[PDB]
Amino acid sequence: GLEAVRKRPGMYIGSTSGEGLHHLVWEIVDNSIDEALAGFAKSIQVIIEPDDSITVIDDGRGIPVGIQAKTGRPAVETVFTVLHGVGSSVVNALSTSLDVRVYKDGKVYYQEYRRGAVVDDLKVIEETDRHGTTVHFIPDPEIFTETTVYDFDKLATRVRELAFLNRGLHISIEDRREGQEDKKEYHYEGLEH
Ligand SMILES: CCc1[nH]c2nc(Sc3cncnc3)nc(N3C[C@@H]4[C@@H](N)[C@@H]4C3)c2c1Cl
Repeated sequence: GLEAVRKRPGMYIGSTSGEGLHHLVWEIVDNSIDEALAGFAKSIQVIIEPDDSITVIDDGRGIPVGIQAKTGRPAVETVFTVLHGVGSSVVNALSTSLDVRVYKDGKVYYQEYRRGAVVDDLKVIEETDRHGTTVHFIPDPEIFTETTVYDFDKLATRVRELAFLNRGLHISIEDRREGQEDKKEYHYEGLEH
């Protein structure tokens, strides 16, 4: 299964260089984009955390959390643990750690993985008034041996292009790294313009 992705990352992400490192972001962001396209997500945040980890926050419906009969597992777990808008499990496999929070029906559902492997069963950790999905991942330096350092300008350029191609979407990019903190927010107007 996912062990194949860890051993042949080149076949899954094209490159283990800086290009592959950035590709991980789009593999998550694309799913938030799909949920905006579905009509439910209005805003997406992409955050470069102070340790070069990545958080992606949307206000869509939230990844389905129900047990599926075919697997016996919550749908969200399968998303991240089974090889398949299908790259979520690839990002998981190539990260030292990934955590997902699903905000749905007044509850926050949480699960974490370590180099692709489940830590514990999906758990309600909190109550909430919001809806959406937050994915945070730390790219694996065993995989990304050239660089694990993100390029804010490169991410921002694409985020801007995505805002344009998905006219109406609010999407931001934030850098929380030491001595270079920055945030750019993009929104191209629809018929209200
Ligand atoms: C934060 C990134 C994100 N946001 C999402 N919102 C949603 S909301 C949703 C709710 N109900 C049905 N489909 C999507 N789903 C997701 N997935 C479900 C399945 C897509 N092929 C993978 C990832 C994601 C993902 Cl991954």
